[PDB]
Amino acid sequence: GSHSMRYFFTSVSRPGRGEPRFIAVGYVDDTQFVRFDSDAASQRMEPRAPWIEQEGPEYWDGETRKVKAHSQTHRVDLGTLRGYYNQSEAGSHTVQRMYGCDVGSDWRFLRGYHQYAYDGKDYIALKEDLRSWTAADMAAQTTKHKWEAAHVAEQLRAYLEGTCVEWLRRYLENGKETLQRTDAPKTHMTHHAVSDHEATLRCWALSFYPAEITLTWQRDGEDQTQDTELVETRPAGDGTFQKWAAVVVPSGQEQRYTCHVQHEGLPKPLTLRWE
Amino acid sequence: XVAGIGILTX
Amino acid sequence: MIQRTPKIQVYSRHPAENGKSNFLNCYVSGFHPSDIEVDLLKNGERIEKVEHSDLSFSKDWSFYLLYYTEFTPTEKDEYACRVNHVTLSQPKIVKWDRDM
Repeated sequence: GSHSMRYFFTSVSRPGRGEPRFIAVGYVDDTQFVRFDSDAASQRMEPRAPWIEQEGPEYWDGETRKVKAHSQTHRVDLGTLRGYYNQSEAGSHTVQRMYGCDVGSDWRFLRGYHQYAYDGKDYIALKEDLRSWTAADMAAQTTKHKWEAAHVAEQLRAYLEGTCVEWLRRYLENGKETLQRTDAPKTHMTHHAVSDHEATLRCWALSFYPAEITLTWQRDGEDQTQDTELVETRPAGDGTFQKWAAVVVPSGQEQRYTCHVQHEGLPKPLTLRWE
Repeated sequence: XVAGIGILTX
Repeated sequence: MIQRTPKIQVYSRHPAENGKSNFLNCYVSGFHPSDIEVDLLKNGERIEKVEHSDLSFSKDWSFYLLYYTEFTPTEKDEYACRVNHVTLSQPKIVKWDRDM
């Protein structure tokens, strides 16, 4: 299957209360593997998955150096953007940056990403060609010009097409037992009367990896999208995911309904019926 | 796999 | 500025079986800004030993966090998640229902 590596960075100002808090997290696919938290005691990049603990001190020292530099850049950004938007010094603001790369089933580069948000809205993003920038408004155009002059896109392209892909492969190899696995969903259905003339049928998918899944209900083969309660796919806390989909069935009509499950770990999609 | 280049102030 | 309300799901890691060890989860997602308060409750009382995941966010920039603690469900004990956020006029309580 395809794979991805992503790093996510959040900095939040707290005027009067010291430096902004900075949190970095790194993922391969849907598995977190590192963190940094400016408020924590270690002041180091830390492992958050067992497979990465085998990395040595060279690795951890280097990642710590880099993430500290990221922390400083983003602290400065909070001040610069406060100025660019003519905002008061009293309020808390947020900056977010995400970057990373995708590869296909052949582990070859598919695409690269680098984007930046201020107070939860797009600020500046590298376009798919990794050569040009989208800027959200007039403030952002200024940053675009600074980053054009400093040839940032060329640097990021080299990272995204090169380093990121090489390391994603390295991590996939080194963490093979966790990262190269598929856990097919374990499925079941529940049935609960809501009255004497209706019942809820809930179709469950549990303990699956990766998180990507499709769960749908049909009635006599017709999709029931508008009448299905579908929850967001949610972490179990153990590296697997969960999801369910429910429909309210008039009593006596259970046989009309089918639940359809599609997941990488299922060679053929499943069709479930209450019967 | 921390980018070491391309991460500049706004 | 942008403010997005948290979605809230309270649920167990494993299918609940009375008298068997498990984890109680409260997953909060789709929110902005990131400042949020999440407690897990047992019979209305705040559970003290609650951990949470490291702050992360979705493609749309909205935040998500998993709060979790060990628990052993019974027939009679009640669990819930209580969430406060700038978007909420009062804290939102979601009760744990073992089939949700």
